Amino acid sequence: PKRLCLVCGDVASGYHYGVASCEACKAFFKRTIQGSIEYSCPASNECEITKRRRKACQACRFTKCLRVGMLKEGVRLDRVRGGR
Amino acid sequence: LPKRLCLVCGDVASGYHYGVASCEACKAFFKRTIQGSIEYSCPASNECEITKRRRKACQACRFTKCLRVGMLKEGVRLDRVRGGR
Amino acid sequence: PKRLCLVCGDVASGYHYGVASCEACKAFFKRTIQGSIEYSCPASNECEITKRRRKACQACRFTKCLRVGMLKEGVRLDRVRGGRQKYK
DNA sequence: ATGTCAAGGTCACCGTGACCTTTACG
DNA sequence: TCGTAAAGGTCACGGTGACCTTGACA
Ligand SMILES: [Zn+2]
Ligand SMILES: [Zn+2]
Ligand SMILES: [Zn+2]
Ligand SMILES: [Zn+2]
Ligand SMILES: [Zn+2]
Ligand SMILES: [Zn+2]
Repeated sequence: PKRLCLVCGDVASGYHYGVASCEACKAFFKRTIQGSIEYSCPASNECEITKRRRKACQACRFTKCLRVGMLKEGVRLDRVRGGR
Repeated sequence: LPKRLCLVCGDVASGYHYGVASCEACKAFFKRTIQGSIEYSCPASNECEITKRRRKACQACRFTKCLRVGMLKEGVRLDRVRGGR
Repeated sequence: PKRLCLVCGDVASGYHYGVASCEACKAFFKRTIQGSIEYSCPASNECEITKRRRKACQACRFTKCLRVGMLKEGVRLDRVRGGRQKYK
């Protein structure tokens, strides 16, 4: 039974920032935390976040990232790659 | 004294594009959509706020608001001819 | 010596659709393939395509795109965003 | 000539996401 | 040493919107 991304249901590439995540959501989470980006939902904060959509609601995708367990502490301030 | 506003997002309208008081941003979005027969889907309940800030957020609701407000798909030329009118 | 666009000679922004291309030619190629746009040359199919004249002849600019090596397979029909595309 | 208007085209800029690079660790 | 997981980085795709070109008309 293969591991799926807890954020968009796409095939997870590993355990990024604490959760079973895919490359797309991993990069989205990294970009948001790195740039302290703030998003706003145009609807009622419950948009469907799935890989079937070419584009997702950024606000709901980032909120789903936190809801599913992605830790902002996993995104490095010192921009260093590799290591645990 | 106030400027005419875009019926789709409330940005300052640049003229009457495809039948309605529209801005350059919505005019191009409508043109691109019709020209490319682009199909969008709403992640929420088809009632996203389409403002100058939020217009990029939901393409499906923005295109539906275009049609709701009166933009005519017949205004997007199939022969792609500039000028005239 | 920054890389030049093989289509108009403007400063290339990267490798768009296989060739060292600028943003202007990348968008022109994308628009054309996406819409299956067919152009006609008003002069004699040999207009000079440069940074200052690229907008003059669409027919010659598109033909130069193909001549220099731009791949129509690089333009996504499904309009999927980002990532890396496959070629053959 | 020049101004208006509204059509299509152009292109600088930016987010994205597959894949690439770099690690520490077992 | 070596395979592997997981951090950040790369960069070429697509979408957007300000502004440009055009052509009828006054
Ligand atoms: Zn995902
Ligand atoms: Zn949302
Ligand atoms: Zn608008
Ligand atoms: Zn919507
Ligand atoms: Zn060019
Ligand atoms: Zn020509």
